[PDB]
Amino acid sequence: ATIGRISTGSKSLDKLLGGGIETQAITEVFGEFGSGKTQLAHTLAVMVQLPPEEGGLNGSVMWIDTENTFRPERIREIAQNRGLDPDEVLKHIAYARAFNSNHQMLLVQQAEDMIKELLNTDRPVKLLIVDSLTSHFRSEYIGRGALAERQQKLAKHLADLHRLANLYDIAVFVTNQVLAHSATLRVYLRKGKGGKRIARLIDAPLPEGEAVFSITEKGIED
Amino acid sequence: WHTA
Repeated sequence: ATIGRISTGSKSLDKLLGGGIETQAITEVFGEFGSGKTQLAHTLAVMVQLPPEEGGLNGSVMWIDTENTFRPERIREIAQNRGLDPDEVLKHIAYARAFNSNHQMLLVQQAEDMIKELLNTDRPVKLLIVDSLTSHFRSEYIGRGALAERQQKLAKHLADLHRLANLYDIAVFVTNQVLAHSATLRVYLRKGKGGKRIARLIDAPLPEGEAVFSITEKGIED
Repeated sequence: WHTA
């Protein structure tokens, strides 16, 4: 299967990404508390629902929340301001709150059923969000000996996500609040002066440079 | 899992 690419809403960030975030891949956004990781996730949950000529994939969404940060009214606002129906957009997002890291791991395995269910409909699942990917593992696996044990369980969780991305042609997008890392692509996000947000690719020897965008009623835009 |  040819790769699909989901626009972020930022044409500069889309250029860094070669067109958008890719299916058959795990994209990690990481940065300090407050840098906009969850806003980028909200914006992507709408953009994927657009038709391809508008940067989407006519796709459904599955969202795993670990910090109670998902906001349906934010989804509806972004949808409305980009020309889509707010309730229809909300309807095509499946939502789960992970109670702990072990619940988080079972929810990903359980997601394969709905993915198969929607696969050959007109709105197959095209985006799987995990926000936050690491917060539960950080609180549960801590102290002497936890570095190896935590990285092992996290590697298996990420392996499960890679398999779903590749088997079913899905883009996986994960956040991490800031060690080896397993994601396909890592994006560093930070706040700038004057309400700007700045993104940069990490340890990706393609495009060099930084994208600068704002958080708006459309989600994000340059 | 539930609908948003």
